[PDB]
Amino acid sequence: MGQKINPHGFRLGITTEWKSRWYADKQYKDYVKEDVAIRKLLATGLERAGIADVEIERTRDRVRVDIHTARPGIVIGRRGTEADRIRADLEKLTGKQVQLNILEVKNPESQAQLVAQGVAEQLSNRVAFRRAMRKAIQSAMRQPNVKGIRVQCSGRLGGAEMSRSEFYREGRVPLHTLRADIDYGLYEAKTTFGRIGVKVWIYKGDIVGG
Amino acid sequence: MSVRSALRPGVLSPTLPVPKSIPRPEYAWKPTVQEGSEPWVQTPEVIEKMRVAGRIAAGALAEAGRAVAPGVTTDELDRIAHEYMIDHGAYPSTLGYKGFPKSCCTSLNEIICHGIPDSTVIEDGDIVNIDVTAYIDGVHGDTNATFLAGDVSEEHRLLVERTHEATMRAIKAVKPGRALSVVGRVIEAYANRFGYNVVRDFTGHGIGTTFHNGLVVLHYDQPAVETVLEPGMTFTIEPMINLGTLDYEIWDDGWTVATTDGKWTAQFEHTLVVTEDGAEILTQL
Amino acid sequence: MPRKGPAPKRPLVNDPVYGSQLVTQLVNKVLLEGKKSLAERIVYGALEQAREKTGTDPVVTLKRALDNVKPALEVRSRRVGGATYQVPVEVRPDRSTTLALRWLVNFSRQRREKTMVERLANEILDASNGLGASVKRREDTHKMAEANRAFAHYRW
Amino acid sequence: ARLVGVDLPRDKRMEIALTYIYGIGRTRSNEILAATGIDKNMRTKDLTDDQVTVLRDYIEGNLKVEGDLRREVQADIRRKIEIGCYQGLRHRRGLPVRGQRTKTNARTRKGPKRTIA
Amino acid sequence: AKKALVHKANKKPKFAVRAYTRCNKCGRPHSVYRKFGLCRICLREMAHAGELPGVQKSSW
Amino acid sequence: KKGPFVDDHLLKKVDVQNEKNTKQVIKTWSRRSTIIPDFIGHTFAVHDGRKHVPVFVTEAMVGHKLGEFAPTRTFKGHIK
RNA sequence: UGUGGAUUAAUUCGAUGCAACGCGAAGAACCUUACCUGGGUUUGACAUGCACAGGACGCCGGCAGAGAUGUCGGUUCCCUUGUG
RNA sequence: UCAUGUUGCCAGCACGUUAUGGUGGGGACUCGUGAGAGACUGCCGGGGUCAACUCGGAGGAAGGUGGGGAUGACGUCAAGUCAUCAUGCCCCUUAUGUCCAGGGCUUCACACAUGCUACAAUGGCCGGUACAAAGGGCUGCGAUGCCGUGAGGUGGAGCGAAUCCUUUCAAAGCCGGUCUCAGUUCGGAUCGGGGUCUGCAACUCGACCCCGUGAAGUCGGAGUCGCUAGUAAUCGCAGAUCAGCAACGCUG
Repeated sequence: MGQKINPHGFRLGITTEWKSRWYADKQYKDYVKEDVAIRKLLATGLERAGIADVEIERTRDRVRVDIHTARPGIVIGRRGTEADRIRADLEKLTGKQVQLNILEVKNPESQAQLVAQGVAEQLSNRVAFRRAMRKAIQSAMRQPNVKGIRVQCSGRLGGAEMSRSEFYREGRVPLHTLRADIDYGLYEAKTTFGRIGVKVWIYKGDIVGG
Repeated sequence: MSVRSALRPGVLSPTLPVPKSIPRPEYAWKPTVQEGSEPWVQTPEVIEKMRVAGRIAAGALAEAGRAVAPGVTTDELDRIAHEYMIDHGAYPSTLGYKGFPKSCCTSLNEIICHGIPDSTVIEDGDIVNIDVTAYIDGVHGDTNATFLAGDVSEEHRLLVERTHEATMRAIKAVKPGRALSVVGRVIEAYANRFGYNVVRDFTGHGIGTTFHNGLVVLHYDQPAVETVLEPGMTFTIEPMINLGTLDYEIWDDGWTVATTDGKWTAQFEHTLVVTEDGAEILTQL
Repeated sequence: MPRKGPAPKRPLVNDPVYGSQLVTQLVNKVLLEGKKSLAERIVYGALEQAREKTGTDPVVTLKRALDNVKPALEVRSRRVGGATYQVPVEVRPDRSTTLALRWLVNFSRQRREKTMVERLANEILDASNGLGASVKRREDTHKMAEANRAFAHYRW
Repeated sequence: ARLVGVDLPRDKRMEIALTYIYGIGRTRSNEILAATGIDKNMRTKDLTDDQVTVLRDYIEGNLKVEGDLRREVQADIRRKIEIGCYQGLRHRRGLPVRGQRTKTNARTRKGPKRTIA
Repeated sequence: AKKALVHKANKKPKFAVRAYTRCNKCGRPHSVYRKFGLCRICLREMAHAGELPGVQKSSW
Repeated sequence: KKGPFVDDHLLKKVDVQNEKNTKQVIKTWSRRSTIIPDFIGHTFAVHDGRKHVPVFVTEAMVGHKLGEFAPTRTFKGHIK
């Protein structure tokens, strides 16, 4: 299709920041493998609860893992029952002492990935795609200081054999404009008939941030 | 003398173009016309057109043979024969026939038949079969003859001459009311006297408005064939006599063949039409 | 940038050794694409060789040769009504100078002397006197542009 | 002049006369002319018969020359065929021996590009 | 990129020359580098995500 | 050309073969040298992959290696 | 060099103007292999869950064997009494 | 422009005395990059609706979006990717599973595409002159020295590195001599010996080295492509996948 460069893949050195930050001399590949393993470990159980972000920073080789979730209580249930179990699992898997950091997103669903998560869960919930959309789309804009949205979906929508697509735009969302701060979120629901990909572009504003 | 080494499919030159003056198969036209084949029934008109085409093919074969000298490439023979037969208003039926990129077919020593002219040169002591075909007004005329290039030794001379006697012995054995296979039987008989062998695959083919009408004339004793001759069939007798066995090595040039035993072979093709009392050669000068 | 007006051109400096724009344009045209200093040396030695074989200033000799090669009418390749009708057009001084020098270089590299220094010197001489390939091509192009005057009033 | 059997042309330098030979090439021309004492710049016309004899003896004694290069190259070629080696099989099929391109290129071996139907 | 082939390349070889890359994340063995040890199709997708601390767009 | 191949399993097999002065068709998987002259007289059934095609070892057999002494590249490429 | 056509056990697969053919392939003696020939494993090379024996497995070596694989040589549990 | 002197440059200074900033010191200058300034028709004149816009001049390094990049709205062609990956569905579950042996994947009688080499004297051979930057480098640069025709062998300094290796970084170019417009000192094929290294092993199935190879091709037919300035074009260097290289490739 149209060569839409990833807004986070295009303004990663202009407006948005990297999820991970550290320095490594002749140590890059193993750090990448550790990041991939940790992100794979926190993939399904966290997304079922409504996880939003996963940052992995590196202190003096001990630990720095932050997970930003959209609902407290599931990631951290009874004190030590859930958070400590997954912390110990990370300590066993990764050859480091893991002081896992879990923080809660201050608002309801307002991230492009979060909106995609909700949309895909609704589509898997047998609800009217349209409803799901509009509903979750209304539940998308949110983002207090919100200015624009672009909700896209593709794949076997509603379980049909045709890989149909939908596009919805709201307000200013200049993708080309570099002072855009457009958050990108892609999530694929695994329906009984196949898979449905969901794209969310969230244009916060025209701020340069420089 | 020193035995010639095994041949290799040298650089094939370009194709010899053909004025549309002389027509071409329906492939040229819309593929859904399927106007080829034609009434293969051999009417006397087509008989006279066949006489003309065969005379042209024999003349081009003679030009190629007279061009044969030690040091003269088979490509030169093909060029001279093609010039002669185009000047006579004939189409090379072998040019592009199932993928044959030359106007004439040059077999050299071990090559069975339908050899591809290329940068391979003819030298002293060699034996070269030249195959020339002509097409006009919907007729096909094919004939090949083997010639002794240079002062050839006794054995290869015997080989070529024996192929030639098997040739006109199969030709003369053609009589009305006779079965087809006797032709092949006669060839095998002449092969049995000198201990020579005849390939059972590249054998005689019926010729007419189409180059290969499907009438295959086997050049060995085949009692299971009851094909009886009646006057009017134009068909090629091309008895194939080798110095070795019946297994052979198709040249890497496919069309061009060769004998596995690297032993030389010869071929003579004459197209015959059955008269009221025998055979008549329409590809003769 | 055609279709929008006249195209700006790179300015040309004069030769350091000689000091003439025609000399430098000849240098850049004899310039085999990739080397200039060696091409400059070759055109130099050619101009001195023309100097002793003429006894005059090489810049003036090159001017005389260019005048003896400069065209006046050019023929384009416009297709009019499916038929090749040649429309002669008056040549601007820069275009005529470029055509003359291009012809001079093309027929210089054609000559069969030991070096293209000698070949270019001989081409310069044969264009100055009026007995070279460039001069005869200048004659032929004018002859052909005059032979087709019936199509000359199209004014394109 | 006179040599092993490869002509030395009238307007070729001594190394240049040598370079034509199968036995001697430009680099071997320089090597031989340095070992024997003949200039790489002097012509065949300026050559001396005593120098001819000395040069011929040196090349036939210390260098693989026309005959030596033949008895090397072709004998070891047929040697690698007679051992069944696929270097020999590259030789047989008219292929470059080191297994480099035979699919379309390698015309000096198989023979120039052609055309089939 | 069969899981058997992935384990095969991950298993010890009996010769020092059998070792090759066979990018583990996806399974593509060809076009795998040393500085990252991944394939191109996964490299682009990881890089556009911003999770890599330092890679960005080049523009000079 | 520091060191050619030794055919370690084939080396032991050939040593056992010729130490007893018995000639046997060794179904030799090894295909990476015939550099060692002691192989003469041993019918190396070279495992070209399809079968074990016999190859004989000669004196001038050295200098090139064991593999396609029996060819593995069955090729006709033209009509066959 | 790659692609098409043809052999082949494979000449791996797809891509077939734009948008295939100095391509995925920024790298085929084993490997790459996806193909074939042949020899081994068969809950399997790889795993997960239920057991059931269990204190062994598993390792360091030898041998046969193309090698897979198999033979055993020697170590033989760490929990804490439920058994893991 | 400010800052900035180390590993870097070295005028203003000394010490090298050969090995060059190389060294002590030197911020002065790039350099090195942190910040900033500086093209915005900034000023003026001219048409134009008194408007855009346009032209021209001037200040300006940049002039009329400075330049080079980085910008893919809506959608477009079931193009391509179940062999990147998951994926709905079907099939085997004892095989299409599965490890290994060997081969092929490099095979070729060809068609096409793309490139290097040429087809020369602008150049070939031989020798000397001076300039690049980016780099890349820990089991990698790996030098000096040497055996070496030359691979290659040692060999490890300085080297996780503006320091040391890549040369105190080139080639083309400059010069001198030859060659004398030719199957050529073109041009490299082509293969042979022997080795040389990596590699368990280089026949398919690496490359290189000493030698030799001297073909076609004498600048390309129809027809065709690219290129608006650092552009066409030439030459050289480096980086990646690379233990060995098919790379004449790709990225610069």
